[PDB]
Amino acid sequence: KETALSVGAQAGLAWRAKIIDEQLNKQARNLDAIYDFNSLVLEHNILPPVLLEGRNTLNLADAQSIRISDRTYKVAKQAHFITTPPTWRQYLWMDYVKPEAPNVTLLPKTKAEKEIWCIYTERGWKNGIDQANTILEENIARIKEDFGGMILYRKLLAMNMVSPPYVSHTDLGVTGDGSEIHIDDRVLRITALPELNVNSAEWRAAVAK
Amino acid sequence: KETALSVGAQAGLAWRAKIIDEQLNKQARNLDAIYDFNSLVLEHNILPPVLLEGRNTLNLADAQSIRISDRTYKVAKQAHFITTPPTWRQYLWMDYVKPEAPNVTLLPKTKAEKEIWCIYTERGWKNGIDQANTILEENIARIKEDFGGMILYRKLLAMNMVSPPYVSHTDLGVTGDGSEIHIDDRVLRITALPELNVNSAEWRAAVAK
Amino acid sequence: IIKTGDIMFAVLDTSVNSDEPGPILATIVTGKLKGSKLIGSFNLPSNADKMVITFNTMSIPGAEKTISISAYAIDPNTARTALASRTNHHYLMRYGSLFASSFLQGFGNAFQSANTTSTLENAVIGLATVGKAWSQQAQQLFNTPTTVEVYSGTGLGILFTQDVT
Amino acid sequence: IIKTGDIMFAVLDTSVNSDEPGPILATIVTGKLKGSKLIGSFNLPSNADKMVITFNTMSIPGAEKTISISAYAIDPNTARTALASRTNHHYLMRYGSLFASSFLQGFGNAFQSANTTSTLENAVIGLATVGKAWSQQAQQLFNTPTTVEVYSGTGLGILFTQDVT
Amino acid sequence: IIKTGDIMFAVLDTSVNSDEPGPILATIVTGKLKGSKLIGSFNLPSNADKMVITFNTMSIPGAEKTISISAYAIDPNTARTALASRTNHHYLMRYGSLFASSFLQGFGNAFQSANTTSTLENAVIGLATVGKAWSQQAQQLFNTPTTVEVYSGTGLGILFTQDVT
Amino acid sequence: DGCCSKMGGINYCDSSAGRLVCNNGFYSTCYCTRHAVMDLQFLMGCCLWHGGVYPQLNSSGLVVCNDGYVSEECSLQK
Amino acid sequence: VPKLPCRVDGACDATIIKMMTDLNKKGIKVASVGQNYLISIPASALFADQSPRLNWASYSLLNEIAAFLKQFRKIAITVTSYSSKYVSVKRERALTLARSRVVSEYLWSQGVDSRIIFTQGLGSDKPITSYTLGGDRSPNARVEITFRRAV
Repeated sequence: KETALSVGAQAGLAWRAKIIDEQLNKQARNLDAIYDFNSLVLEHNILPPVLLEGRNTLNLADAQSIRISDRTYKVAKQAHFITTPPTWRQYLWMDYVKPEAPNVTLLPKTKAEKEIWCIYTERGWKNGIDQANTILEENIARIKEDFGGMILYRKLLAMNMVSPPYVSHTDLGVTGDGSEIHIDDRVLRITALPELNVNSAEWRAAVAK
Repeated sequence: KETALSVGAQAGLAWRAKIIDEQLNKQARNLDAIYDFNSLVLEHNILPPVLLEGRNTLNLADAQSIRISDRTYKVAKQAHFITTPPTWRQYLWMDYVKPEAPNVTLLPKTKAEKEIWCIYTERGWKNGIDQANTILEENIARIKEDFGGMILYRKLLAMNMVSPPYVSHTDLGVTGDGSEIHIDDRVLRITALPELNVNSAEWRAAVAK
Repeated sequence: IIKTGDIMFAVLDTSVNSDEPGPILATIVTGKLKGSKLIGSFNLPSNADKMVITFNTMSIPGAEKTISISAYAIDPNTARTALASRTNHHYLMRYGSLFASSFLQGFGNAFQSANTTSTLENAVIGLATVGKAWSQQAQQLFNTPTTVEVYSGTGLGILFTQDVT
Repeated sequence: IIKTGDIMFAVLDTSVNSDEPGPILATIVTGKLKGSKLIGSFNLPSNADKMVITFNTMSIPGAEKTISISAYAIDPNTARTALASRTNHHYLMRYGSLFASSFLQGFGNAFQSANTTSTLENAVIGLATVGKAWSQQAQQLFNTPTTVEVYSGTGLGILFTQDVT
Repeated sequence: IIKTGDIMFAVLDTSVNSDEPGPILATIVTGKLKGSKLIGSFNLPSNADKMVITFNTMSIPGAEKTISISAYAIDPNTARTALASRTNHHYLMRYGSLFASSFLQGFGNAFQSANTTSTLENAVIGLATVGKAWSQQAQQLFNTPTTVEVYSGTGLGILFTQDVT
Repeated sequence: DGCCSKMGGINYCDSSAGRLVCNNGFYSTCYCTRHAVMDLQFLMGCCLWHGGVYPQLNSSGLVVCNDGYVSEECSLQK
Repeated sequence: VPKLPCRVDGACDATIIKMMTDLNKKGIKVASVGQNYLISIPASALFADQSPRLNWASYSLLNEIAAFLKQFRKIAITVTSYSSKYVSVKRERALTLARSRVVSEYLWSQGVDSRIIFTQGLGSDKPITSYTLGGDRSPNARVEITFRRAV
């Protein structure tokens, strides 16, 4: 019984994962079209940091303790260097290995056993499908929030409320010994990481039309 | 089963090796025509050293740490004397044996047994073939890199980027005791091992037409 | 960790008759432990109403380890302790041998006795004289039991007895 | 390192009867072990329904070391322990000797008995007197079992029992 | 340095019957050990299905050293342990002696018994009275086994038992 | 199974492109060597775009990629 | 083999030769020299009298053309339009440009497995035959599709 449940769940999860992966490959170009990254990438191959916010904050610490705030802002991950821009491949893809080891303890023998085996296979199919949907939803939420954090950082920096990253470069001429030579040494490093500022004076707002 | 696979692999490797060596012997003269170390051997029977050049170098240590350079040059093997110049023999030719001792008391008796024996022999055959191909590819890569290093050393010596090996000889007249006598002793010494220069000002460029 | 008194499954791939003890190997097919091997031995019961296997030397793959959990077997899809084999291997052979020896004895002696009230005498000769030695030999060798033989392509279920780590 | 209770192939090249135990050698021909030899002896069960080899003295080439992993033999691709040889060696000879001796005794005595109701007398003589000594000698020697004899041109399958290093 | 249980060839030059144990010698002609000889003895089996030679005391020239590696012999080019000789030496003699003594007993006694229903009487005399002593002596000596004997002009194969240097 | 069908037949396999060449001067659609421009869009296995499959055989049925990210989908459940 | 496709998808040299022969029978000029491939079609078979419009039957022929083109692997496809001298230079050039744009757009709507498509027309500036008595029926007016084999 429960063995049939488990094998049906396995088969359903694998099948649903395969179907969703193939449909995702079917709809490919618009995906990266939306989730471009190089455009957001800065001018020194620097991944901009991730910023999160919250509105109408309220914390009741305990009886006789209440604290409120208009909004709050937090930095998830500090910016860092990057060689190649990321992509949705490592965010939305789910694995798939076809299970091909059918072996169950209590093989159905009576008619009741056979029908309960069938219905358990069915419900396992359903459970696997919904669980796969849950996994997809979690992944898409994660990548969406990361993208939104990147966009938020860029536009807040445009709003001039955060420190832009500071990059230093140093140059050295030919380097090496009489057996090893480098033409032009060039050291690129980051000195001042982006961060928030609290001086209210430097706050410039915007007005649309 | 696995015995048939392994013996088929061995037989295929041996056969492919014999075929390729036979073809290499069949087309021979052009090889030594292309590869003439003797034409490159310097005036004092010194094998010129080998150089390696890399372009557009960049490596990252971590965030805020990347080192970049235009070109780099590395000395592979220091120059040394040699009686006779090398050939393509020590690079391209590969060993040949013929394994003709199948310890097979497990003759395939059933028809399906014979069929599976045959198919495993076939896959072993092709496995040996591709193994031999890979071996040849590695060997030809090795000889190519050696030849290119020597040519690049000649180029740089022309360009005045390296140092020609400074040599000297010391002569002694009649030598020996009253029982053993040598006529004209001569000892050969090298002082300046060929090494790269660092004073870039001395570099003289070249423009073709 | 194995709970005390649960059920695992393995496949028997080698066959042997219940005549001489030896090492017998099976392989766990699924569950937490995959591809594990298990060598042990059998026992010979008083009667051939069943046959069971003692499996103690169980080796798990992955690492250089060999635990010694001891457990027995149950009949797959039967939930019983019997063995699938034949049990009438040498019943009728010894039965007929003994009966024929006795019949020889009787034929010779009775047809010698009934003479008062040459080929027939020769039949009496052969039967009456060769029946007795065959009868005693058959009574001597009648005690050999019928053996059983496990199969090399039948799975089995194994219930655990103790825990491991 | 060898798995606890796995399968290996081996080649048996020398033949011998199951009459006098002694040194017997086989050769492992596949697997990680290459060219290794294995010496041991055999055992004689009560019944000739099977035959197995005890093999412990393992000598592996390359280095001069002598491990003592103990294992037995099974028929390759058969997954059974039986030995391909003869098992009906010594039934008919003793059966016929005993039965002929008995028939002789019976013929002599019965044809002597039928006198009341020269060549016939001489037949009585020979049968009645040469039957008895042959009968007692046959009863003496009737106890030799049927032997088995392995051959010099069949391989073997070896399942391991203990680990090595 | 010699492998554990490897193969070697030797030349046998002397023979003996399986009747009296005594010193025997053979010559190893090939292998690393050249010009070496090997002395030992033999064994007497209960069954005449084989015959083997015990060879331990190894005399190797080069140095006056005497290693005692123990080894036996096998049938050349046969890979079997049996001896190439005869085994039917003394079956027929004892069979005939016993049966003739019995026939004498029977002839005398039966031809005396059938007297009611002088040369024939003399025949009865001789057979009846000389059969018994002959029969008892023949039964006394009937336990003689049939011997085996090697030949002094056949090579032999030797399998190693322990390593030497 | 014929590749150079409706032609004079194949000629040979060129490894520079991993491609077959028929009797007529045409590059056959069939490939011969793995070292050729293929068309891969779907892949099997698990721990894709991660540290791969961790080598150790764990007692638990859960498998975690070498980057620390776990793959419950590759794992089994209860 | 069950993992790596042995040949490219939907490949059949028999079909390739068959439909090439069919196009030659129908009269479409097919040239395959080296790795450069050209297909030329008279303008009368597709467009009306100096008219950048498509009769319904022409869509079937374009379907066949696209089906043939599906087989290969390509990168760039060039389409050129040539016409006859009718009134001016600009009029002919514009007509050729419009026809090329239309055919290119429909081809792209079809699953043309390429990367870049260039389209242009040159009116009657590149004649192919001195004889020019006919109007649009003359072979000088034409459309050409050219490309190179992509390995």
